[PDB]
Amino acid sequence: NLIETRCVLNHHSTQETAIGNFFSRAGLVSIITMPDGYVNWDIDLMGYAQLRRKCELFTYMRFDAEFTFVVAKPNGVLVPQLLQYMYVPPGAPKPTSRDSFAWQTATNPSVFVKMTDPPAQVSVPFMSPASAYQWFYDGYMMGTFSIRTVGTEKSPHSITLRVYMRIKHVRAWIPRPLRNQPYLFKTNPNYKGNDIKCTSTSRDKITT
Amino acid sequence: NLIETRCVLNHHSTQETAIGNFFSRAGLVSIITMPDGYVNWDIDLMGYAQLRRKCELFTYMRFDAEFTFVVAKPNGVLVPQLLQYMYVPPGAPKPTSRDSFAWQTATNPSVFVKMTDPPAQVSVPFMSPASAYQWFYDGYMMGTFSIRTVGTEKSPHSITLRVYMRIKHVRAWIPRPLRNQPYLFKTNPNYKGNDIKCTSTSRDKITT
Amino acid sequence: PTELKPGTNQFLTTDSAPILPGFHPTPPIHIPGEVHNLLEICRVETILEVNNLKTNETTPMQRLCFPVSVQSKTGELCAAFRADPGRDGPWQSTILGQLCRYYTQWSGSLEVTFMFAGSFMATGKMLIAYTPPGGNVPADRITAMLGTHVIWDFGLQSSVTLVVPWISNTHYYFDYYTTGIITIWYQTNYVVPIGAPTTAYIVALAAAQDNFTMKLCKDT
Amino acid sequence: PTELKPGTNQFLTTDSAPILPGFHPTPPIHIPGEVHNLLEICRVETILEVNNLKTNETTPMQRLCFPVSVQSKTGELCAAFRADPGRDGPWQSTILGQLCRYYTQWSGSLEVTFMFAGSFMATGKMLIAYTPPGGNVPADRITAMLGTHVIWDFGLQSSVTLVVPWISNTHYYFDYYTTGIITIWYQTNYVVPIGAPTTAYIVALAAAQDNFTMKLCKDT
Amino acid sequence: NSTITTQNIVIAYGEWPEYCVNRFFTLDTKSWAKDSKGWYWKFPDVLTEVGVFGQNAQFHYLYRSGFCVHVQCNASKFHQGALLVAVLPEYVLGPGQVGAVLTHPYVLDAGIPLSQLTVCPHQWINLRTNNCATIIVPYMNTVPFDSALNHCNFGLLVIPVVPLDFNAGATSEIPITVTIAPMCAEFAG
Repeated sequence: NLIETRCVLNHHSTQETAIGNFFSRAGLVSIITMPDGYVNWDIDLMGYAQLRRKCELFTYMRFDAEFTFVVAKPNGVLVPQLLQYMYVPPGAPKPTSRDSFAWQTATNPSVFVKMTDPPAQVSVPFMSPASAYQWFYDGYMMGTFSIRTVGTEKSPHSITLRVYMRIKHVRAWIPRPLRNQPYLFKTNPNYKGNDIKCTSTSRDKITT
Repeated sequence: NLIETRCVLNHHSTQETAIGNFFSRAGLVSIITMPDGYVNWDIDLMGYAQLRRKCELFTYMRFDAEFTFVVAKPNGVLVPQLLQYMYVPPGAPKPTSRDSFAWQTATNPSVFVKMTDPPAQVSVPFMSPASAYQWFYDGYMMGTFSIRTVGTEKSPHSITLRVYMRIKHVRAWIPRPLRNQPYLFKTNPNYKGNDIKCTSTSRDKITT
Repeated sequence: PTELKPGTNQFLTTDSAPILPGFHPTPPIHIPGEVHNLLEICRVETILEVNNLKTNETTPMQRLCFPVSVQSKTGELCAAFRADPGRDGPWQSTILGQLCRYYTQWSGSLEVTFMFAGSFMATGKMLIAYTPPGGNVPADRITAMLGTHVIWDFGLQSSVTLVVPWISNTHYYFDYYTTGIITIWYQTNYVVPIGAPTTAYIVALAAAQDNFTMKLCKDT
Repeated sequence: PTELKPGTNQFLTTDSAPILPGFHPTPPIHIPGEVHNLLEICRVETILEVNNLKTNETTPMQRLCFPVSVQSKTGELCAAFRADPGRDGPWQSTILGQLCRYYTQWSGSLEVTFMFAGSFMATGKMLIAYTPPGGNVPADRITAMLGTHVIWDFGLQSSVTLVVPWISNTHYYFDYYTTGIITIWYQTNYVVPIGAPTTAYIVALAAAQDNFTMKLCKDT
Repeated sequence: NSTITTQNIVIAYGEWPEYCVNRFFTLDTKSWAKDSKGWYWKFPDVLTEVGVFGQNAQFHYLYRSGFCVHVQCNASKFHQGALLVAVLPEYVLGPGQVGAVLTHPYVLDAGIPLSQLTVCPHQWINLRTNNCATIIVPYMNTVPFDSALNHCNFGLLVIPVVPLDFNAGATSEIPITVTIAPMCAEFAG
């Protein structure tokens, strides 16, 4: 129910419609829970729907990442417990067992933090062999995160952690029309052909 | 199963094939467990196999070290407990009892850290009497680490700790062919003479 | 000798050590069509969806243009809508309307471009009137003429642009919107010689002007 | 007055107080043969292992050279392999192939040097052809000649070098490899006067060029 | 060699083709009817089995070129209608030289609305005023060179936004002609 009063007469700053601010805010990308200790994730942007639509406005993007792992027991409480977060570059072996040699390899960086410390923070640079990422390939990855509780024992504490993404130094190319249909798969842009949702709403008559 | 597409046309930076980067990454060297309190270790590089092959490519090497002791109970959990890490130079008496005079000698540096603190970090300089280390002597050490729980009591907590090595200021001389046979002993380069593993794989015919 | 102040050991989402210090990323190359600001996107013509009738949902391809016919007398209203990019309605189908949902407050001037898509052997006259914000929809052609209007005829020119002076918003579930109403009037009946089709169509395009600007961000 | 930021009290393996401040290490001396970069190692000829047949595993000393005989007619293929230092096969036996396993991506140009090891009183002609990447192995000598080729004869010169223009890789368990195929053709039959041996051998050496370069590291 | 006759050009993103077989290839004429939905072509697929350009593209490994597309429609003064000609880099669906036909033109068969297609380099064809539309497309890819057998850079779209209408008695099949001229083509096979 719109109203008429309280008009605005001054122009706002244009620095805040820039491409950097449009992606500056950091948001959740995944939720990881551990009731097998490996929970190996996979860095991606086509995860939560609201980020797969704002990022598909362009075709080529180049940026960095900045993670933050907030980890606690399911009911909030924190306990003294050591943790290991492992990063697997695009082309390194992926862990398959809790006691595999990947957990002890040296070329894969890792961070060891207890629960009581402030959440760990890690920045990931641009890694694609090409000049920039592309969300649309007409022809015919960023890495891997593995989380494990350190120790040959079995940790008697359920683990739930959330990963947050921040995007820095964003460059975009070739703007593309925004998607207006529900998503079906995380890889290809398919749509339900049985029905088509009109972009706009509907009214009774063109004159009303 | 190789494929043909997605060729690369640009040359990469040569600064990252340098000798420093080849050893810059830090990796595990040993795992120490304590269910007698002394667990006196011995600093070495011919430990885990994957580091004994990358380091034997050269003959003379000179560098420093930077340790980091991550210590926790076998099942991850951390408890308040004081610890003592002792370094024995090459030529100082080695502890033989939990209550020996070595633990109280003054010329051997030590660090006292509880579990809850971030892992202790210690840098060890170049100590060999010669100009550089050598992995191959045709004729006929770096120190000693001792770990003990401080106190005349008996600590009721199992101790498991892992030691990580980083290498700084690396210089190499006289490159040597890489080893291609399984290792037998940690001191001499022996091989199983009953069979010899060919360096390359095998195919059916020279033309196929 | 420092003492920690309140605000330590806290994670603020709107506030790092690199993981691969020895990694050199691939140098960038020149790719045409770089976007430096979202405003350069909002300043392109896009097709308005004015004929958004209830019966057109089955066949949405007919929603992009509204018809003009020979069976209409002179003076009757043809179409009417308000200039509200943020709200629902015809403006939901434009890039400006789609990008207006990601921001809370915006202000500036818009522009609307119409296009005739009839036969070459066809002429007439049509009236475009913009009621200033706060007023009512005009009751008749003689009342709409007194306001701001342009006499658009398709006997000589096939396109015309109309400029909205100023709009603004302040989202709060209600918003303080100051917008006008755009009405299309039949100045003269659609005349046409023999052999040519009797009905035509009009395409409406809209885009922002130079002085458009948005404020605090949201998520749709 | 400072507040700690997120990322404290964490141990990053890719990120100290000296333990003996009063220790003075032994000053270095001049030792010949210092290596400043791994590329100076990859730029030396090494023996390729082309004759890697299944029956040669018992006696590996015969795998370093492939034979040329008098019982072979003109025109038939002698040997064939692709230029893939990273993958398994003949290139596993070279320093370049061994050092390629420690890195993910690499690109550059290679060079292959052949060497004749027959008797002095022996002459002939041999064809070396390099099929560009993406093509098929040549079906016959007349098809291989049309491409890039060098006519190597051992009547005057006993060695010849062939230059591969460009190769690249991007390891992912598969990799995007763009490589050609090197084939050795019998231009003329091995001729030899009386008294000399009837069979000879060829040694193949390979090394990288100036513009070779590698990327992100791994562990074999 | 081939010469065409023609009497407002648009340059995609304001960049001329520039280095890091030059003739007028004329494709087949598509028939526009009262119930047609649209057509689209993929580049450089449409010139893979055609003449010297296709002969060179099917052998050389690396490839890079611009394009110059010329689309014209022949109609009398008694037909009415409108067309939307626009390129779309990295067109992913949800064909060959003869082209294909769209099935859901409102969503471009890719889930994106047609009304916002004008953000891409586009030109309006209106049978009332003009019968020509030329677009200059530079090379748009993340690598300087790429193969021409699998990757399709961009796809051209022709959509009848305003359906064709006429009185009974005239020709019901209005032709549509597409003309193609590569600019600054390189091969490094």
